[PDB]
Amino acid sequence: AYTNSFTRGVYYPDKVFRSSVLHSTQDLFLPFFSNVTWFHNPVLPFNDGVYFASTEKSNIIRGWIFGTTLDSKTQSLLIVNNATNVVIKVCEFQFCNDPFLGVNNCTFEYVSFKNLREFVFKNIDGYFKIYSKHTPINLVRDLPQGFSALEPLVDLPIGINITRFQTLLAAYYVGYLQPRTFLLKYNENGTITDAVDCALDPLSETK
Amino acid sequence: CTLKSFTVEKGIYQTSNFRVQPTESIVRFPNITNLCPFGEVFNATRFASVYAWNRKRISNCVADYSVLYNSASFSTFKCYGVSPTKLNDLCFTNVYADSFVIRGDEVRQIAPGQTGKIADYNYKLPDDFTGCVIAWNSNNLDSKVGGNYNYLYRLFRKSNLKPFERDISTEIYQAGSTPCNGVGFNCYFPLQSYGFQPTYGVGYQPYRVVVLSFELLHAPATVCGPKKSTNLVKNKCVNFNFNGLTGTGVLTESNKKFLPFQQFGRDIDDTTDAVRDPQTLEILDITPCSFGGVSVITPGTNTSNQVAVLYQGVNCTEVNVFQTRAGCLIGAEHVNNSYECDIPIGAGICASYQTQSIIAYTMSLGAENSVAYSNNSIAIPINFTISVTTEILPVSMTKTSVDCTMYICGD
Amino acid sequence: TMSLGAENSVAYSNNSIAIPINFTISVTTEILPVSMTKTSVDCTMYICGDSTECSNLLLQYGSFCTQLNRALTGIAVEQDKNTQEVFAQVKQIYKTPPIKDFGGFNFSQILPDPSKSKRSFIEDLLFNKVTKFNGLTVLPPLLTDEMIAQYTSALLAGTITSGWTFGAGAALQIPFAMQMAYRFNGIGVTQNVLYENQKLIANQFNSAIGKIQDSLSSTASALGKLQDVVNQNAQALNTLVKQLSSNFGAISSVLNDILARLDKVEAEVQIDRLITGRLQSLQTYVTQQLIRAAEIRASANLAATKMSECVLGQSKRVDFCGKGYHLMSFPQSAPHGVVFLHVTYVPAQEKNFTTAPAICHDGKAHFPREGVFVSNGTHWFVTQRNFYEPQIITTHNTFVSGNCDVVIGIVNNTVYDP
Amino acid sequence: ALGKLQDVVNQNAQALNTLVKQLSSNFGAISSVLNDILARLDKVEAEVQIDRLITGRLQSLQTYVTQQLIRAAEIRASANLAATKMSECVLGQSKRVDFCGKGYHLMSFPQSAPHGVVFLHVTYVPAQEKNFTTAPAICHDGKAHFPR
Amino acid sequence: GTGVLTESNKKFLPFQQFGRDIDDTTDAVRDPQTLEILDITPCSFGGVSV
Amino acid sequence: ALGKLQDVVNQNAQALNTLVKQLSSNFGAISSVLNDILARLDKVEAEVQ
Ligand SMILES: *[C@@H]1O[C@H](CO)[C@@H](O)[C@H](O)[C@H]1NC(C)=O
Ligand SMILES: *[C@@H]1O[C@H](CO)[C@@H](O)[C@H](O)[C@H]1NC(C)=O
Ligand SMILES: *[C@@H]1O[C@H](CO)[C@@H](O)[C@H](O)[C@H]1NC(C)=O
Ligand SMILES: *[C@@H]1O[C@H](CO)[C@@H](O)[C@H](O)[C@H]1NC(C)=O
Ligand SMILES: *[C@@H]1O[C@H](CO)[C@@H](O)[C@H](O)[C@H]1NC(C)=O
Ligand SMILES: *[C@@H]1O[C@H](CO)[C@@H](O)[C@H](O)[C@H]1NC(C)=O
Ligand SMILES: *[C@@H]1O[C@H](CO)[C@@H](O)[C@H](O)[C@H]1NC(C)=O
Ligand SMILES: *[C@@H]1O[C@H](CO)[C@@H](O)[C@H](O)[C@H]1NC(C)=O
Ligand SMILES: *[C@@H]1O[C@H](CO)[C@@H](O)[C@H](O)[C@H]1NC(C)=O
Ligand SMILES: *[C@@H]1O[C@H](CO)[C@@H](O)[C@H](O)[C@H]1NC(C)=O
Ligand SMILES: *[C@@H]1O[C@H](CO)[C@@H](O)[C@H](O)[C@H]1NC(C)=O
Ligand SMILES: *[C@@H]1O[C@H](CO)[C@@H](O)[C@H](O)[C@H]1NC(C)=O
Ligand SMILES: *[C@@H]1O[C@H](CO)[C@@H](O)[C@H](O)[C@H]1NC(C)=O
Ligand SMILES: *[C@@H]1O[C@H](CO)[C@@H](O)[C@H](O)[C@H]1NC(C)=O
Repeated sequence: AYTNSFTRGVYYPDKVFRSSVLHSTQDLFLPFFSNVTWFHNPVLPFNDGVYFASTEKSNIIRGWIFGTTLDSKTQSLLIVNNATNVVIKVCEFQFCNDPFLGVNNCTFEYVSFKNLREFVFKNIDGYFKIYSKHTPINLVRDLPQGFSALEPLVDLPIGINITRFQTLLAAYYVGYLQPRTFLLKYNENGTITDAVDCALDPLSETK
Repeated sequence: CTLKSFTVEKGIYQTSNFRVQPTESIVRFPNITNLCPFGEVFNATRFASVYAWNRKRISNCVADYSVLYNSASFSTFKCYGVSPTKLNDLCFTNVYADSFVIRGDEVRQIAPGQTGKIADYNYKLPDDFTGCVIAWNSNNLDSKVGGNYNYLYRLFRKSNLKPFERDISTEIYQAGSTPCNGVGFNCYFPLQSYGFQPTYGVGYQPYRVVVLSFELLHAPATVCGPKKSTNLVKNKCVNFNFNGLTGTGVLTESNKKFLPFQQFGRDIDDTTDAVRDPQTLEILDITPCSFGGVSVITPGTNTSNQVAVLYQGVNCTEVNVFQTRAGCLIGAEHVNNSYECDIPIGAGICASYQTQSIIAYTMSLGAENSVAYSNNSIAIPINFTISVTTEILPVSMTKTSVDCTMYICGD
Repeated sequence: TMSLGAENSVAYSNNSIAIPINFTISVTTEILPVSMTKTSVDCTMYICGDSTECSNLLLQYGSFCTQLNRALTGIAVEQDKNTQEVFAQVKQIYKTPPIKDFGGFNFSQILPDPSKSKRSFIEDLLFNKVTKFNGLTVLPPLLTDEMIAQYTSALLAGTITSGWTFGAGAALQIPFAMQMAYRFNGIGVTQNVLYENQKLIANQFNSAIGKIQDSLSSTASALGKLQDVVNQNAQALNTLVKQLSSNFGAISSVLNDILARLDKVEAEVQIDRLITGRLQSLQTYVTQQLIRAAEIRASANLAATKMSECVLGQSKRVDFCGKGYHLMSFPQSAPHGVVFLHVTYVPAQEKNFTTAPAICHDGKAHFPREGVFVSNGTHWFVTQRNFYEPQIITTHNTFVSGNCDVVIGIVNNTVYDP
Repeated sequence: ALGKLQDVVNQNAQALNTLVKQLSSNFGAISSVLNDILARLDKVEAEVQIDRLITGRLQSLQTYVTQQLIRAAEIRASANLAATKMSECVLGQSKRVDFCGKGYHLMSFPQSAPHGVVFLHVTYVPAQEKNFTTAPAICHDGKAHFPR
Repeated sequence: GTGVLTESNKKFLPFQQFGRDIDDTTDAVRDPQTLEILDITPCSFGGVSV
Repeated sequence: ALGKLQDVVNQNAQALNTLVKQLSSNFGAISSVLNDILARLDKVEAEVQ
């Protein structure tokens, strides 16, 4: 199954405050009106980066696995979130698609339908970034036509090679970032309020 | 001095830029106190083979680079995009220390934008490299009796390495139609060794290499030089340095609504408008100290040596004294009368030399008149005056021409 | 494919003339830019700013920063000259009487409102529709908008109370209806055509000023000629300031980062790439501002000529002071320019008549002294050519020249001898 | 009195004095004097020093020519205005307000000046006005009369 | 250099070896073997028109 | 008679011919041909030329 992303997946592109200005930026962004996949499970490719979103009510989704092999020979990144802690760990893990049946030469460790949770995963320069947003919505969870920007959670210097990922278990959406130029509307009190995807159509290229 | 003459005609002349100078100087570095683990690299037991170079990430420490660059031990200490003398004043988001051994002739290949066997098959630096390459002779350590074969390089590959690409693969290379087959004629095992012997000639002797790669982003620092922080000063004009962001301006308390991840702010022209203090959750607005043009208002020097001074756009609280909308005007007397404009100051103000001193006044547009209009009154001339008025028009310039070859190259 | 206009076969023949039965007073609007914003750039503060290291390198290039600052100063001082050439033409600040007995013509929308700057109602419509640390400075104009409004007020009060006379010497008063009768007489329409139609002519003028007020309140798109002078200067400055962020091949575009990272022998090599590129960036801007200032000077010289010839006079130059035969025009100020409200006579309801070059009386050819011979079916009359008023043919309305035999198209008719 | 003609002389002098002074600038070479560089250095290094002088002197001369092209168009506008004044004002009698001096124009006379022309504009200016009552028309035997 | 050389009446003080003018030009010189002051002038030049 | 119109046509042709002929100039580089510089020289030297 598939869905229209509308204008979802915009994020704050740098750690710089701006107000009452239009900023034009090139980065890995989810293209406007892009064709996102929908799911109940499987391992998926990661490409240049992932936009991910889910139905925040039943709280069944708890984390992710990222890597190449997902089972030995080389490291994989594991993320798990529960009521007391977010935990992030990097190891030569040998689990199947359910490390929570338990839970390996570890090299890094770190600790910290009514609602829509949105995430961006990106692996470039200073390696793995996470951005997110959590907001209330009307009961049809079909990626609403409004606008909001994802804010950085963490920025991890881990140096890992990622080509595939999988969810740890509700329904969820997946889309892929692309090298794209955006014009961002920072309105007042630091806040991004609108954007133009400059390559979407000739009118956006004119704007 | 501005006009390059001893005589000045009546007028208003631009002569200088006025500036407030900084009354104090500031350094503002993060709360960190432990020395960076450089000794874990420069005094390591051994480094890897150059095809398999070893990277350490350095963070969350003070880096006294003088401990490195003062030492006579280093047979090479080159920097790119920075000067080694200057590193103790800088701050970096991360530092990556890369380590390996190569022969003394090949150290030339460890530089930005090179081509060659080591540069393109073993360790490639980027074109816009910022960092330092540090190397020293290691024939006392890495060379051994009968030769040391623990040190290797890749001699053959399908394609050249990208900057900081790493490739430890042992797979057979193919130089012709011959399939690799785990072996042959025009097919090769791609890895080779120096075999370092303590009797080798100095170009074939081993050199240890450490490359330090520095990154400075739109981000916090985590490695800083040992330069001590000092007390913050506000509302004065100050010279400052926050995490290596050197500048000058008035620092104010400010109410910019920074989100928790934002480390500094920018104006509509990308100038840095505000910063977060690296020792407090305090947001400081950076405003430039007072500056602007200075214009001197003068009658002719044939008439008087008095002058008045206009500080353009400047406010008289922050430089007789009079606030025009053109700027603060000093040495000209304000007058409640109005006259024809003599020297034009701007926004309706003019100045003149009168009963004597320089005066400044609102200009008068002409004599006020009411025409005696009525629905049945005319007025008719009883007489006339034949008037002759001179009009002067320029028609031509001097017909200059220049031999551009003789102007430029002088025969 | 664009349309050039509707086709019109004109009904020409060797003996047909069309003459207008009636007229419309037309009030056309013309907008002209006169001056720019007086922006000036310090070449050393733009190229370097704070840095002594960059400043000492910039001295090796010699006169260029004095030559650029001299050129921008010449452009800035000329904007005050352009504004003096247009508005400061009146010798004395004339004022209207407190009693508005102008023969039924109503100037309330174009004279000052003293309750307010003391601008007119239309000058406030015109002022509403139009809308620091990099070495850039903006200087104020010499005349404030309140001083420009005092000049347009004096020019307008002189025009209404004294006709063209205030442009030729002292203002001599004349009743406004008698001034309008001489502006009619100046376009070849006889004076009685005003006095016999004075309430219609006054109502057509008052109505046409109401259409200007409504049009200027309705849309900003008319003032695009002034707004483009703001937009061209803004795009030039936005480009000049953006060019500070360019590397030009230096390690950074931030001069303080070069000075914080490198020692003199390396820093001076990187800084000279910024000096070279920033100097070329400023030389390009001053060159295009010198060429743009010459276009505004030409438009200020045109506006100064339109004020002398259209406002202080009555132009006979076709289409100089609006379409139709020019009666008079009125100046209204606008930000960076001037607006002329051109009052013109437009003939409105043509009728066809048979016509002849001359008539035969007692074997002699009579020609019309002023006007045209026209025939109303069976009868012959003489008329002024710009408004139908059929006079009887008489020995006073006509002059003789020789026999009937020479003229092509002459007609036999009686001449009355009073 | 002739400040317009003297201003055109002064601008051409300031432009040439600036062009000449720019021969004394280094532009980043080891000397501003082209004969020093060739008396001190061999071709391989002298070509580096000389190309800095070529680059700065060519930019100095392109700036002068561009400003003389812009200044000549301002003189051509004044010469086309002076040519129009001689036709309409000297060879005729102008009816254009302010074109040929203040007052109603009678005639004007040309006199030559260095790089310019002077027009002596002769005009009728009215004087000594007196009021009088006025009327648009007069009633005779019921007929309304207007002045010719 | 290249130029015409002539006598001059330039009043060089005892410490002055050469004179200058604003084109970066040496305008005059003291001869080192016989301390007279020489004017330097460009050899005659101009455009050619056909 | 029509020399004013032909002069305007000739000036625009001469300015374009001059603009295009300036592609053959070296400006101090080893060659005026952009591919030839990249064939002769390695990255850091070629980019200065
Ligand atoms: C693209 O979007 C349309 C409309 O939602 C959908 O039918 C189609 O299957 C999508 N195709 C792919 C390859 O995602
Ligand atoms: C899960 O919850 C337990 C509660 O005791 C806590 O110890 C742990 O840190 C949490 N996170 C993970 C990934 O186990
Ligand atoms: C990451 O791992 C995959 C495994 O198939 C490999 O193809 C790829 O070359 C690796 N990434 C990089 C940047 O080399
Ligand atoms: C931020 O700006 C928006 C503008 O709509 C306003 O609603 C909000 O109250 C502002 N926040 C603060 C802290 O003033
Ligand atoms: C920084 O260190 C000082 C003591 O040197 C301490 O009082 C202050 O709370 C620290 N601030 C932060 C943000 O760590
Ligand atoms: C000048 O500065 C003072 C102090 O801030 C202020 O009261 C005054 O209004 C200012 N005047 C102008 C014209 O800037
Ligand atoms: C007109 O003026 C002249 C001087 O210009 C004078 O001699 C003459 O008497 C005046 N005539 C009248 C009627 O005022
Ligand atoms: C002339 O036009 C006016 C309106 O402009 C109209 O009221 C009047 O009746 C017309 N007169 C004739 C003779 O057509
Ligand atoms: C003049 O016109 C205005 C606007 O229509 C009107 O309010 C005013 O009463 C008129 N004045 C006279 C004297 O008719
Ligand atoms: C004048 O005559 C022509 C030809 O008869 C006719 O087409 C036109 O409509 C007439 N115009 C008027 C105003 O009567
Ligand atoms: C004008 O012509 C009509 C016929 O078209 C005629 O009835 C009328 O009498 C003529 N006018 C005069 C004043 O005779
Ligand atoms: C005009 O009158 C003359 C003399 O009576 C006569 O010869 C001629 O034929 C007449 N022409 C017309 C058109 O009536
Ligand atoms: C005309 O009348 C007015 C008002 O009575 C008066 O001011 C003026 O002096 C009179 N004389 C002249 C020559 O204007
Ligand atoms: C040589 O040079 C000196 C310079 O002072 C001069 O006095 C002398 O006459 C010259 N000739 C000889 C033969 O010394």
